[PDB]
Amino acid sequence: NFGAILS
Amino acid sequence: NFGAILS
Amino acid sequence: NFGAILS
Amino acid sequence: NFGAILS
Amino acid sequence: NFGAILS
Amino acid sequence: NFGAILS
Amino acid sequence: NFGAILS
Amino acid sequence: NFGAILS
Repeated sequence: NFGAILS
Repeated sequence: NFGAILS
Repeated sequence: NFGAILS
Repeated sequence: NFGAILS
Repeated sequence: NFGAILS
Repeated sequence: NFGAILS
Repeated sequence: NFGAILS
Repeated sequence: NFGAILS
């Protein structure tokens, strides 16, 4: 389970 | 704005 | 299960 | 605005 | 379940 | 408005 | 506004 | 459960 958010 | 979810 | 949103 | 879902 | 909402 | 639901 | 829900 | 909200 891996989550990544770029902004 | 870029979002990515891996599972 | 992979989800990606670009904006 | 571009969205893509892979499963 | 995958759900996405963009305004 | 853009709305999408996958299940 | 960007909203996303995964489950 | 994965949930994300961006304004």
